[PDB]
Amino acid sequence: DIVMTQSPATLSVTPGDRVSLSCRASQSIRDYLYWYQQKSHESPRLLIKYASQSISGIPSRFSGSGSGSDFTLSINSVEPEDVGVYYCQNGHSFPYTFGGGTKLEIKRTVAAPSVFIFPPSDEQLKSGTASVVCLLNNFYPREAKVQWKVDNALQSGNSQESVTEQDSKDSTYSLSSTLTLSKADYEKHKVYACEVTHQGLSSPVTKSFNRGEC
Amino acid sequence: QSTIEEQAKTFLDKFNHEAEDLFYQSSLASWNYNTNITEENVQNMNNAGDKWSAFLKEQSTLAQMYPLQEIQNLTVKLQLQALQQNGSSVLSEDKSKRLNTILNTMSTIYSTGKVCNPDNPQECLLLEPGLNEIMANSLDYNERLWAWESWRSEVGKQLRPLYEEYVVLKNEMARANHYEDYGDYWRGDYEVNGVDGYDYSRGQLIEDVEHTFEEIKPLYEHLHAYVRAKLMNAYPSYISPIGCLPAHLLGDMWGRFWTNLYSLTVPFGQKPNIDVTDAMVDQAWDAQRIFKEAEKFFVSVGLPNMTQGFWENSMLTDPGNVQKAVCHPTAWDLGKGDFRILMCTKVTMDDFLTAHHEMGHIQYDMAYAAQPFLLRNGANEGFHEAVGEIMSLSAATPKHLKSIGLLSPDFQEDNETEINFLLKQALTIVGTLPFTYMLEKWRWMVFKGEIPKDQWMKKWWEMKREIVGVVEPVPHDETYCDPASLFHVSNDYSFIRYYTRTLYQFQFQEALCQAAKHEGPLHKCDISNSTEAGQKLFNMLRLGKSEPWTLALENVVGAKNMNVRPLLNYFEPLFTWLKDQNKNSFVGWSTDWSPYADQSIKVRISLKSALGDKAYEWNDNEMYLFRSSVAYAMRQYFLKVKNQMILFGEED
Amino acid sequence: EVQLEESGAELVRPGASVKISCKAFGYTFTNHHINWMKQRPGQGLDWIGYVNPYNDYTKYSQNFKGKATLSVDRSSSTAYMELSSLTSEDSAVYYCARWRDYDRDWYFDVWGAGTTVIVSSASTKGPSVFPLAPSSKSTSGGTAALGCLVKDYFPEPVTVSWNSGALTSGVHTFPAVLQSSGLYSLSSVVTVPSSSLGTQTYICNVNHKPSNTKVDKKVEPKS
Ligand SMILES: *[C@@H]1O[C@H](CO)[C@@H](O[C@@H]2O[C@H](CO)[C@@H](O)[C@H](O)[C@H]2NC(C)=O)[C@H](O)[C@H]1NC(C)=O
Ligand SMILES: *[C@@H]1O[C@H](CO)[C@@H](O[C@@H]2O[C@H](CO)[C@@H](O)[C@H](O)[C@H]2NC(C)=O)[C@H](O)[C@H]1NC(C)=O
Ligand SMILES: *[C@@H]1O[C@H](CO)[C@@H](O[C@@H]2O[C@H](CO)[C@@H](O)[C@H](O)[C@H]2NC(C)=O)[C@H](O)[C@H]1NC(C)=O
Ligand SMILES: *[C@@H]1O[C@H](CO)[C@@H](O[C@@H]2O[C@H](CO)[C@@H](O)[C@H](O)[C@H]2NC(C)=O)[C@H](O)[C@H]1NC(C)=O
Ligand SMILES: *[C@@H]1O[C@H](CO)[C@@H](O[C@@H]2O[C@H](CO)[C@@H](O)[C@H](O)[C@H]2NC(C)=O)[C@H](O)[C@H]1NC(C)=O
Ligand SMILES: *[C@@H]1O[C@H](CO)[C@@H](O)[C@H](O)[C@H]1NC(C)=O
Ligand SMILES: [Zn+2]
Repeated sequence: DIVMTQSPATLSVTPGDRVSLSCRASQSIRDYLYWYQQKSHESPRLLIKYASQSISGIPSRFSGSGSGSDFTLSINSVEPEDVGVYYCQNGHSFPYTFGGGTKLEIKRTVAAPSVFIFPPSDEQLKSGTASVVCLLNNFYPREAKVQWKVDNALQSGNSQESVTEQDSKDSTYSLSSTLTLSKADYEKHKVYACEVTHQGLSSPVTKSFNRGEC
Repeated sequence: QSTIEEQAKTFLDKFNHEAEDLFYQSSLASWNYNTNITEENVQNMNNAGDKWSAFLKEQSTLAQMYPLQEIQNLTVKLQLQALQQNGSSVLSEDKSKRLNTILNTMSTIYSTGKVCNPDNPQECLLLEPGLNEIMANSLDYNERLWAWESWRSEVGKQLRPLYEEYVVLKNEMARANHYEDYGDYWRGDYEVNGVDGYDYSRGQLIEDVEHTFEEIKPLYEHLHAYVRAKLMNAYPSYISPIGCLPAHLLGDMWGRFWTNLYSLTVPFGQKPNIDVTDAMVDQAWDAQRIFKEAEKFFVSVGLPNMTQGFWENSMLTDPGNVQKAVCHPTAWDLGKGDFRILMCTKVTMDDFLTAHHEMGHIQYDMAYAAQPFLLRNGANEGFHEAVGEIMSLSAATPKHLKSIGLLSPDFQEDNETEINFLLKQALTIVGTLPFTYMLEKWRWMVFKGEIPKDQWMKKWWEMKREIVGVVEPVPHDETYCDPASLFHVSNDYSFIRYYTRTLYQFQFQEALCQAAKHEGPLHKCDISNSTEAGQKLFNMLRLGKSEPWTLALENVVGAKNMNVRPLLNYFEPLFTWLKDQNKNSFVGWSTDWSPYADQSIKVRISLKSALGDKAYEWNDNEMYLFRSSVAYAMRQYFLKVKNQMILFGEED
Repeated sequence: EVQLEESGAELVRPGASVKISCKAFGYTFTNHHINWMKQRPGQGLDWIGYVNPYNDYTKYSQNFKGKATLSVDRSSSTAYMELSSLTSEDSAVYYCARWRDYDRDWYFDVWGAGTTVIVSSASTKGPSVFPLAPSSKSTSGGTAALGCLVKDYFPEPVTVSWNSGALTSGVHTFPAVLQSSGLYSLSSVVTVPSSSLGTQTYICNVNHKPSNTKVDKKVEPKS
């Protein structure tokens, strides 16, 4: 029914900063939204009672504002442990459609990933399948691109990626992309390459090997 | 849906569960008191009653979290208005305890105040025995004028000061509930808000009452003139044939009902009225057959049987022994399908009729048992006692009596018996409508300040000479409170519910006799053996307060307001007969004649001509000195001319 | 104190029915509605409905009418959510949460921990392991990366350590991926100075706890 949208989608603000997170309404929701802080692998908690009233047990700096159709969650001089997906609930209509989500990252400087390509192990090629892993180590902007190329042909639709949670020490990300082939199809090409694009790289980095060269 | 609505709905669901099992305990404890008067049973219902009265005040403050502007369901909104109303909880702490002391003082002065004989001051009469039986039975002019005046004066003075204080307070309770005054608080029972063309304002009731009263005024003037002609033969040289009637000659203490003037004003006294009190003895009718004849009266129109626990749990017959009970005929709505009737039934004609009257309330309560708890009532304050009086109206007809077993079948009624019946009805029905209209019109103008506090008793007797046509026999200044000497005024009761009950009663009767295909006049009608008339009644009975009362009227009579043309069709054989009896007499009254007027002496004082300057002001203390100078002049004349010693005072 | 208790990370064959139980603690019980929400992993939350413990009244959103039923036992303070006709789509974390009051304040207070409901057949399966060798493609300057690929297993909780838990530097296990086949797969990689390609021990210890699989695999440069 009511479509609850969040004005940002992802923030990566440094600590000690006063920020503002906005959930825009759909129709007329009269001060009946609630803000929820959900950390990783947990259940969400409460942040704002109706529009600005706070739940006891929360620390300071958590304040909401606005009414009618425009609301703003305000955090002042944020904590390093104030990460999570910050939702906004609905009042009026029964089907309380939970807002989108606004992740909170940190760090200021972006460090280009260390890239590394790993050919399939000889044990796997016995089994009859070839996984080709490409690793991107430590990196702020997660908006990285991994282009596989096989004999210089861009490979589409046989890879899978996953990414780690923002690191609690250095606030970086790490990414692993796996290219999966049959033994038969693997043995039909020579150069396997992994080309990584990222903001900390002036031009993309390619790590590559040549099937069958010790 | 909005959370608000859901919340409200739920709150009401958990409310009606915990209200029905708790109201059942407060009502069953009061039932066990009234059938079984023990002082063990007094606080048996008082700790259970205060468990109910405290439960409402907890759940009233919980209902304030749901405002009304966003509720779209009307059934939910109607239960919230009955529960969110603050009442006397909006006053201060010391004012809410001051108001309850005034109300307990006025109700104690009324019930325990007595009046002593002047020549034997050791015999003093209370109102309810002794003083009511003087005004209802005596034919002596001097004994009726004594009671009246005396009681009047005393209770008057008392209720006076207290009444003023009470009026002053009750207005603060109503203005803090966002009403104009206390009169606007009382008219809120008839208010309907936003049901798309069935609306009804609180100020529209004053217009609808004054519009329907001006059509009763031709019928009331012919009844007032016929009673005045028949009263001049019982009190000669006391009633002017063109003036008003004296207030103490009207059958009871206030003149509310004229029903005790039937023995003086009966049109054909040689013909007895239809009475079946002896055939019920000759057929050996106990106090179970007439309730079985009343129950089969309702199954003939399509209403259901009794609830099969009504016969076991009832008080249909007096114990007689030391086991004591109160005998006021009440219907009971204890809850969860428990309906009980409490009356010590004799074998008489009227207890056969009161059995039809009280079972009308039970058939009303058995209809809206499927409603929610706060909507188990009449559609307004007039509907409840109007359904109960069209059951006794049809059951007392000779067409119904001759087919029930009584009133032997070769019995043709006379057209002089029907006039004897219609006048006994009009002395109670029509005779109370100018009294009911004038009393609420006086109270509505006092509460909103249209009558100042120094003109309360001036405007009371100005409105009685003009509207009611009744003159006082002794002039009453602003030390009296003659309206507060009535029970409903000094005990804080709304009195407009007796005007509208009279108009709905004949609107219901005319709408049911057309459904039962009645041919003759309206006053000989029966609704029995007519299922299609009980269908038109049950469609209003099952509503309760779930629909507005303007919509409940259209389910019976096909209209939206109250109408007075069904009342005049009932008394149409009497109205044509009264216009023949008042061919030579004078119809109407003049508001100038007075019973003390031909023995009065007019005094005219011109202060600024005998003195000019150095002229004093004429306040109430100078009127005291004038009354003591006249009382001095009467004392000297009776001593020096007639040799009597008569102690005239300034109060004479 | 006031807590809500959840039950079971249930793996169900698709097409069947499930029974999710939410046990209460602390507060009374029949004095706080119990709601249920669905959260797809990597997606936002949405609403199922609620069951009132008093009066056993239920309400649903339009996407779940005829999909799930809600029941409650007053004598044991447990609330039930039971879905039926389970497709592959109803595979999410299901939260049970209450709001305080009963009609007053309609905002959530305390939550469960979510019962992970997975819809897949083929029973349980053990992992297949390969070593991802360190290579010059992966080498850059001072460091080079090597790892272990552990794939095709159903029973979600699986662990891979490096050298019996020795190396904590650069060791990063990536979130498991769920294939179309219905089985999970993941790969854990660690960087180590390029002077140390084969020099020291780098053996990944794979342990599968629902089964009893324990295998150590050594990773060495491309021959
Ligand atoms: C009227 O009320 C009294 C109590 O006020 C009842 O007396 C009780 O009778 C029962 C037996 O029926 C005894 O077990 C109780 O101990 C009595 N109570 C007292 C205080 O004496 C009496 O029975 C009632 N009468 C009727 C007809 O119900
Ligand atoms: C106003 O609310 C009442 C509930 O208090 C609604 O009554 C329900 O109606 C549905 C369908 O007619 C029934 O299944 C329920 O059993 C009813 N509730 C109860 C408590 O009896 C009513 O319908 C609502 N009014 C409108 C116009 O929707
Ligand atoms: C009835 O009277 C009460 C006062 O006792 C009104 O009160 C509100 O009370 C709450 C406290 O719970 C306050 O927060 C509000 O500010 C009060 N409002 C006002 C206008 O005083 C209550 O509104 C009254 N209800 C009605 C129907 O008149
Ligand atoms: C209602 O109708 C029934 C049936 O038409 C009447 O019952 C009849 O009454 C007459 C005399 O009173 C008897 O001779 C018949 O034997 C009765 N018939 C039956 C089937 O009982 C009844 O009297 C009518 N009641 C009224 C008030 O008119
Ligand atoms: C009752 O009905 C009878 C019969 O119709 C009425 O008696 C007649 O009244 C007219 C009217 O003046 C006279 O001219 C006739 O001479 C009367 N008939 C007899 C036999 O005397 C009688 O007036 C009616 N009574 C009432 C009160 O309506
Ligand atoms: C009412 O009760 C009587 C028995 O006392 C029964 O004969 C009759 O059928 C009942 N009425 C209806 C409408 O069933
Ligand atoms: Zn009554």
